[PDB]
Amino acid sequence: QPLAARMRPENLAQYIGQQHLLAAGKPLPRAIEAGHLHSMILWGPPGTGKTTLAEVIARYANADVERISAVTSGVKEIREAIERARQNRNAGRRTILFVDEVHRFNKSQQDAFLPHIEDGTITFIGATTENPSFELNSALLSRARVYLLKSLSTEDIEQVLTQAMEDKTRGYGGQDIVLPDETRRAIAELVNGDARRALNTLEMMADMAEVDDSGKRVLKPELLTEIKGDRFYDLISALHKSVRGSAPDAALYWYARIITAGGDPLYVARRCLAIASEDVGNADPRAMQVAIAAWDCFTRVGPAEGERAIAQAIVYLACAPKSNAVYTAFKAALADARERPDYDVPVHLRNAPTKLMKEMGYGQEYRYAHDEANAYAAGEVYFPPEIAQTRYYFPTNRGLEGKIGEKLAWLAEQDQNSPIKRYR
Amino acid sequence: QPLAARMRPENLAQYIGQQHLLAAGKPLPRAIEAGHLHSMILWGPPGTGKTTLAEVIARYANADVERISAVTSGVKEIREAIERARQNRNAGRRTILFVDEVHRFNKSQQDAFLPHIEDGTITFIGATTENPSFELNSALLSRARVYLLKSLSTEDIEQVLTQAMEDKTRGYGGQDIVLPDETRRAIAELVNGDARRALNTLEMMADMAEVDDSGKRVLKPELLTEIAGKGDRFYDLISALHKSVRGSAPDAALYWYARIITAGGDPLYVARRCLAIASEDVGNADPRAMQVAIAAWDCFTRVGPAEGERAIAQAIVYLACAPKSNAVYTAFKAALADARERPDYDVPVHLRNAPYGQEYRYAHDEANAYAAGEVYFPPEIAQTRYYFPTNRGLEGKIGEKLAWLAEQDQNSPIKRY
Amino acid sequence: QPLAARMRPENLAQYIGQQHLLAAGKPLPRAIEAGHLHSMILWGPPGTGKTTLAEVIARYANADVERISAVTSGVKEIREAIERARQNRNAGRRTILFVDEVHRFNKSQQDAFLPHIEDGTITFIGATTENPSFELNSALLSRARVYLLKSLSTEDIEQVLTQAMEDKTRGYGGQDIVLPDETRRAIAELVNGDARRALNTLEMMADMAEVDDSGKRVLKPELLTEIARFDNKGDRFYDLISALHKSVRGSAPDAALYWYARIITAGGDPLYVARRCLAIASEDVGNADPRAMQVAIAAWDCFTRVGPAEGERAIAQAIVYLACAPKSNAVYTAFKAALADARERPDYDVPVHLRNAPTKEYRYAHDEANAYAAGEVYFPPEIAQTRYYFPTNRGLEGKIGEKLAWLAEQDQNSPIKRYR
Amino acid sequence: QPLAARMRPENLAQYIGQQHLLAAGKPLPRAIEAGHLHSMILWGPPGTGKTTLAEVIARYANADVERISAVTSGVKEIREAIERARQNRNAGRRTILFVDEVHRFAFLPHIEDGTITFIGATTENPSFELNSALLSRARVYLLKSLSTEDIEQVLTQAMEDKTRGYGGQDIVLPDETRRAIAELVNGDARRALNTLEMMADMAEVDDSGKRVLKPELLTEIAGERSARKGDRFYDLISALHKSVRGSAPDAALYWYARIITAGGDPLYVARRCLAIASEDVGNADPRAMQVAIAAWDCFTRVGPAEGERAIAQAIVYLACAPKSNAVYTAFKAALADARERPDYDVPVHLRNAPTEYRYAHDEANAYAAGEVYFPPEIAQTRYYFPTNRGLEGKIGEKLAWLAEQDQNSPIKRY
Repeated sequence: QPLAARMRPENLAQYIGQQHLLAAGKPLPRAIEAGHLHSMILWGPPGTGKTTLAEVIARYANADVERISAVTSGVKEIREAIERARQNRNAGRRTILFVDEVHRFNKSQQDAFLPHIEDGTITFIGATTENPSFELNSALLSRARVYLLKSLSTEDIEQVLTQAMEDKTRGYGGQDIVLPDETRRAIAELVNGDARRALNTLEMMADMAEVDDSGKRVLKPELLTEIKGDRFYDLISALHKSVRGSAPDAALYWYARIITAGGDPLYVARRCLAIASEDVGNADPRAMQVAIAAWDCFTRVGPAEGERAIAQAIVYLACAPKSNAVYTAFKAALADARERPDYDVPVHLRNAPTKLMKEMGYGQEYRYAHDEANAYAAGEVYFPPEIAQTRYYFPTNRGLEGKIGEKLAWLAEQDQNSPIKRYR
Repeated sequence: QPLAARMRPENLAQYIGQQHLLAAGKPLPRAIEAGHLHSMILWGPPGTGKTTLAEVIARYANADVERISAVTSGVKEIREAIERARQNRNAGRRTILFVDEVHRFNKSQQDAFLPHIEDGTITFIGATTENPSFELNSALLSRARVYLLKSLSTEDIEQVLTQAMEDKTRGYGGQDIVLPDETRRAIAELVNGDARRALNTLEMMADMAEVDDSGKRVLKPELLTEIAGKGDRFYDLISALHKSVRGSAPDAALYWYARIITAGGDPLYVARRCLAIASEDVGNADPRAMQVAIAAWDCFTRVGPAEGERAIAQAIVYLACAPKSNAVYTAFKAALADARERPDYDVPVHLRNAPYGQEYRYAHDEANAYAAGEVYFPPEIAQTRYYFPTNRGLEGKIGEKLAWLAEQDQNSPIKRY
Repeated sequence: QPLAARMRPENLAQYIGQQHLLAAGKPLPRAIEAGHLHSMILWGPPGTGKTTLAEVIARYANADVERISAVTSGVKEIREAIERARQNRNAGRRTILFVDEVHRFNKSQQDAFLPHIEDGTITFIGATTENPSFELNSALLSRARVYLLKSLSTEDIEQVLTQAMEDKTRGYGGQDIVLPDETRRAIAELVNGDARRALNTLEMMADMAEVDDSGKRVLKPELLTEIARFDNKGDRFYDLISALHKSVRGSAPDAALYWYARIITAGGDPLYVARRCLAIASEDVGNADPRAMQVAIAAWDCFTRVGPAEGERAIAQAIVYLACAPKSNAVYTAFKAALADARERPDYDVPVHLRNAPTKEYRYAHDEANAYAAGEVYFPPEIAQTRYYFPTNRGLEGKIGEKLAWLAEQDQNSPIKRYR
Repeated sequence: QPLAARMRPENLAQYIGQQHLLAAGKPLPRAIEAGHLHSMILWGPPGTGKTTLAEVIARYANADVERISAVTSGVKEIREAIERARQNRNAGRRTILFVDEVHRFAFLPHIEDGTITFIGATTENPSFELNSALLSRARVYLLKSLSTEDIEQVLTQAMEDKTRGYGGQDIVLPDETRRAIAELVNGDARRALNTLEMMADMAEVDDSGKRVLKPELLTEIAGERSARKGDRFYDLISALHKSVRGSAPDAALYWYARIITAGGDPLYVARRCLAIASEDVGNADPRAMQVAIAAWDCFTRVGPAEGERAIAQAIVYLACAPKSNAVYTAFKAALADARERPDYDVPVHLRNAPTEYRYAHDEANAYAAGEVYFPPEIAQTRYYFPTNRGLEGKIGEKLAWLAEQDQNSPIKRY
C-alpha cells in the first residue's frame, strides 16, 4: 500500500546496501543466490532493510513469507503463523516466518517457535534494534545466526530517494513530481540513516505539494521545513454536524483537521454520500451526483487535487437546502415492515393473478396508470387494506420539495374526488 | 457471501471450540496437522462447526472440498460431485466430499459411495445432527470413524463473535462497527451454542443498525431484543413496488421496498427495477430520472447496505414523485414490431454510408439545423410515427418542438420521394 | 461468450444423450472416467454432441483442446494448431486435436496427421457425418476406434433445455426467466435433435422476451413462432448505422427508433449503438446541450447492469433524447479547425506570459474585474486574432454567444492589451 | 502496448519471413520445435524479426525472456536481469537474456551454469566488434529484409486478429494502401505496424463508426517530418490551463490541439480538466465537474479521435463557464488554519457522543440559528466568500440570509 512497502527491492541488485554484509562474493550473498535457507537474527536500527532483506531471501529460495510483529502479536497470532507454515509445508512449499521486533517476546513466547525450526516447518528470521544476546533465549540464538546491519550513508539514502522517484510503476516515475537535489539531500540530512522514514517523508511531501497549472509538483526544501480513536470519530462528527448546520466554513475546518491528522479522505467521501441522502435527500437530488462526482475525481487525480474535489462537495452540501424527509420516511417504512404482520400483496398489485385469485379477491383488477387521466389512477390505494391509511413522506418546503409538496397535494385531491376508490 | 461463510476458520488456531477433541496433542489434531486423510462421520447439533472442520482438514491436507446435502441434493447434484472429484483425482489432486445431514439417506443411496472411498477417488466426511449408528450402513460406518461435537460454551460463542468483529479482511474489523460486551453476551445466551446462528444474528444486527454522525454503528442490546419479534411471494412484492412507483404512490413504494429488504431480498435487484422504471414509466418526461437511479446504484456500490439502501429509497421516492410517461416505451415497442413484421427494406440511398435534396442533406448546414421535408424512413413506410410525447414534465416542451418541426416539414419546397 | 458455449458439458453427469454408449458401466464411459486418451472417430448427424464429448474427454484427461475443421479451417490454422500442440508438449501437457468433418480431407491430407499421432504430440479426434470406413485410410482407421452417436431424442433436448435453464453459473439459473413446459416441447420439435440450435433458440427467446413488473421474463409459446450476432459486419450493417446517426442528426426520433430496431433485430450489438450515441452527443449536439453526454453515458451505464431488452430500451431513450436535442456541430467544427491549425502552422513557442514558471507578466484572471483579464490574448503573437468557435443560437449556445460577445467588447475597451 | 508489441507472433505458424532459416525441415525450425536452447547471435536489419524470433523460441522452450539493450541499459539494469534470471533458475524456469545491439560492448560465466541462454541481436557483422569467446558459444544466423509479400501479410495479420490486432474494430485497409505501406518501409516489419497504427489513430470516423485507411492519409503521414517529454510539454499544459481560466475557448483548443499532435496523452488533459473544474469554476457551476468526468468516461469507451473530441467539448465548456476560485482559496485557507493553529478539541456539542447538540432539522428553516461550529478560540472564522458569478450569486444571498438569522437569534453558543 504505502510508498515504503511499494518500493521494496526484489533482488540483490535493487537492494541498497548493507555492503559489508552483501558485497558480491561474500558468504551471505552466496547463500542467498544459491537459495540456501538458514534461520537468522537481523540486528540494526529502524529502516535498515531488515524486512526487505528477508523478502529478498525468500524470492531467491522460492519460498513464501509470513510477517508478524512482536509488538501487535500475542499467543493468537503466533499460533496462526505457525499453523499457516504448517499447511504450507503440507502443500510442499517452504516458509519464512519473519518476526519484527523479536526482543519484545518473552522467553516462553520465543520457545513456541523452536519445535518448528527444529522440524523444518519454518526458517525463522527475527529482526531487532536491541542487542540479540541480551534478550533472546540462547536456545533461539544457537539455531539463528546474528547479522549486524548498519544505518545507511547519505549517498545511500539519496539513492533510495532517487530509486523511488525513478520507478515508473511502484514509485513516482512518470508522475510529474520533481525532487530537486537540494531537498533530496535535506531529507538525507534529517532521517539519519533510516530509509523507511526517508520514503515516508518523500510521500508526505508528494501528498502535501500543490499542483501548478502544468500539473507538476515540485518538492521544495521549504515544504520539508514546513513539516482510529474517539478523537477521530469526533472530528468526523463535527464535520457532519457542520454540513447539517449549513456552515461551510466550519465544515472546511473539520475536513482540514481530519486531513492533516492522516485521515482517509475516502472515508469523508463516504460520509458525503450518506449526507446526500439523509440531510438533503429530495430537497436537491443532484447532491448525490455532486458527491459521486467528487469520489470519482479523487479516484483519478493526485491527493491534494482529490481532496479539493471532496472539499467542493462538502461546501455544496453545506450550502444545499436541507431535508431529512426521505430519511424519516424510509425509517418509518422499515419499522412497519419489521413490526406489522406479514400482509399479503393485494390482488390488484400481484404480478400475474390467476382468474381464481381475481374472484377470490372480489373482482379487483390492476388499474394501469398510463391509460387514465393524467397518468394517475385517482383513488387507487397501494397499501394492503389493513394499513390503507399510511403516510411516511412529508416533503419540506425547501429546495425542490416545495414543488413536490404541491404535486402531492394535487394528487391527494384527485384521490379524494375520485369516483373509483380502492376498498370503499 | 454471508458473514457466516466468510468467517470459516482456515486452520486449527482459528477454530473455536471442540477442545475435548482438538486440544493440541490429541489423536485428531495430530492426524490433521500431518494432513493424513481418513473418512469420518461428524455427529453434533446445528452450528457446532462440523462444516468448518471438514474444511480445516482439507486445508491441512492440501485437498479440494466438494459439498452436498442429503436434503437439498438430487441425484444430478450427487453425480456431479463424484465426477468433479474423479477429474481431480485424475489430475492427481486430493478431494474431500462433505455430506451434510447424511442420515437422511436411504441405504441404497449410501451404497453409491463405497466404490469411491475404496479406490481413493474420495475422502468422505459425513455430518449429521442425529446419532450415526442408526440409519447408516455398517459398510459406511466401518470405513468412517465417528466423532462427537458438543454445542459451544458461552465463552466459545463470545469468542466467535469477537473473532468476527476483529477480522479486517473477512469480518468487520476496521469497519467502524462496535459490539458492546453486553450484547456480545446477549447473543451468546440467545443462540444456545449454535455459532452459525450467532454470526447470522451478528450480521443482521449490523445491517439493521443506524450509522451515527461519525459513521459508526453501535450494536445495542435494544436492537437485539427488537430482532426476536425466491418464488411467487417475492415477485408479487417486486410487482407491488413497481406498480406503486408507476402509480405515483411514494409511501406504498417505500413500504414494499422495506418489505423486500427485510425479507432478505437483494437491494440491487431493486436498483435494477429502478433503472427499468426510469425508462419505461418516466422516460423523457424527465431524463434525469435515469441518472438518479444510476447514482443510487453507484452510491450503494460504494458504502454498502447500511446507507446504500437509503440511497435506493431516495431513488424510489424520486421516481414515485416524477412525471410519468410511457411514450418512449410504447414507441420502441412499435418500432421493434415494424422491424419484425414489415419487409427488411434497404436503407434509402440518401442515408447510406457514403464518403434540392438529390442526395444526403447534412442537417447542420440548413436553416435552423433542420433539413425540413427530409424523410428518414424507407419510402414504403414514409410518414410512420411511433413517438407521441405526453404533456407531462419535459415532454410538454418536446411536443411543442416536434409540432414546430413537422410544420417546417409541411412548408418545405424540398420533400423526399 | 454465448449460451451454447457457456453450456458445454464438462463431465459425464452433464452430458445428455448417447446413453447406448455412455450409460454407467460400458467400455467407453470407463475409459473416459479413468482419463485414458486414445485416438477416436465420432460418426453422427449434426447436433449430436461430438464437439462437446471431446471436450468432456479432454477434461477427464487434464488435456488442452485445439479445434479444427476440414471445411472451415485454412492451411494457416491447421499449421497453427499443430504448433500450439507442440508448445503444449514441451511444457508437459497433453493435447487433443478435434477435427470436424474429417472425411472432407483426402487420403494424402489424412496421412499428414500420423507423424504427430505416432510421436504422441496429439490425441486425434475426428468427427464425421458420412461413414468412417468409406472415405478414410486404414493408415488412420486402425489408430482411431469408431463410436456412433444418435440424433438426440426430442426428450434428450428437453433435458438439455432445462439444464441451461437451471444452471446458476453458466446459464439462466439466477436470471428470473421461466420456461413453460409447452415452450420446452415446441423447441424440441423445431430443432430436430440439434442441441446447439435448441440452446441458440432459448437464447434468442430470452434476449427477445419482455420483462414484467416483477422483473421476470416468461418464455411464451408465441415468441417461438416469431422465429446470429457473431457474423462479420458488411455493407448492410454499416448502412443501418449511418441511417441511425443521420436520423438522429436530422432530429427525427421515429426513423431513428426504426433503424435502431432494425439493427437490434438483425443481431447488432447494442453497445455498438451506445458508442455512437457518445459520438453524436459531442459532434451533433455539443454545448447546445452538454447534458446529452450524460444521457448517453447513463444509457450505457444502465445497459451494462441490466437485462438486454431493458438495456436496449435505455439506449432507445437516449436515441430519442438526442433526436429531440437542440443541434450544434460548433464544438465539432471548432476542434477540427484547431487541429488543422496545429498541423499546418509553425510550432510557435508558448508566449512568456502563459509559461509555467518564468525565469529571473501573467494576469491571474480571478483577480481582475469579473474574473476576466480583459485585453489579454492567449494565442502566440503570429496568430493573435484566431477564431475557431462560433456558437449557434440553439439551446445553451444562445446564452454562450451572448457571454462571448460581451467578453469581446470587454477585450475591445480595455486599457491593457497584449502585444501593444 | 503499441500494435507492434501487441502483435508479436507466438509460434512458427505465425512468424512471417526468414524462410531461408525457418522453412519446414531445416536444422533451426527443428531445434526450435523440439524446445532445445543454444545461445545465438541474430544479425539483420532493423525490424526483420530478431526480437520476435527470440520470443517465439522462448515459448517453444517454455522459458521467460529478459530483454536488455547495450544502448539504453546501465550497469544496474544489466545486473538486475541476471538476478531475475537467477531467481528464475531457482524457481525451476529457464531464462533467455535477449541483448539488443550487442555490437557495442563478458556475460560468459552465466552461460556455462546454464542460468542464462544468450540471444544477441545486431545490425552489424558479429565477427567484427565482439570477441570469439562469446562467438564460439553462440551460432550466428543471417536475417533478411522482408519481401513486399511478407510485409503485406504482417499488415493483414494485424488487420485480421480480433484480440491483439484490429480485427472487428471497424477498420478497413484497402489493398492499395496495404501495398503502399509495403513500398515505403523497405522490409521493416516494426515500421509497417507502426505506420498502420498511426493511420488507425488518425483516420476520420464516418457516420457508421467505420475508419477507412486511404492512400491520401498515407502520403500525409509520410510528409510528417517533425521532431520527437520536458519543459515544452509543461508550458503547453500551462497555456491550456491559463486559457481556460481566462475564458478563451479558442486559444484553449489551439493549445489542446498542440498537445495532441505532439503525442501528449489526452487523459493527461482530462486530469487537468478535473482539476480545473474544482479550482477555477467550483460552485459557480458544480456541473462542470460532471462534464469533465463524462468526457473522461467517454474517452474510456470510444475511439481516440472521438474521445479526444469529448475532451475538446469539456475544454470549451470550462472555458465558457462562469469563473470562481472561491472553493479553491477557501480550502487552502482551511488547511493553513488546520496546520498553523493549535489542535483545538472538538467542542462538546459537536462530538459524536457525550462523555447540547442542536439537531438542525428540528428547528425553523432546518437551521440552528445562532449555533457556532468552530472552537470558541476561533469562532467567526470565515474561509468561503462566494462570488456573484454563476450559481454563486444565489449562494451568497442564501448565506447572507442565514448569517442574519444567526445574528437575530435568542439562542447563541458562547
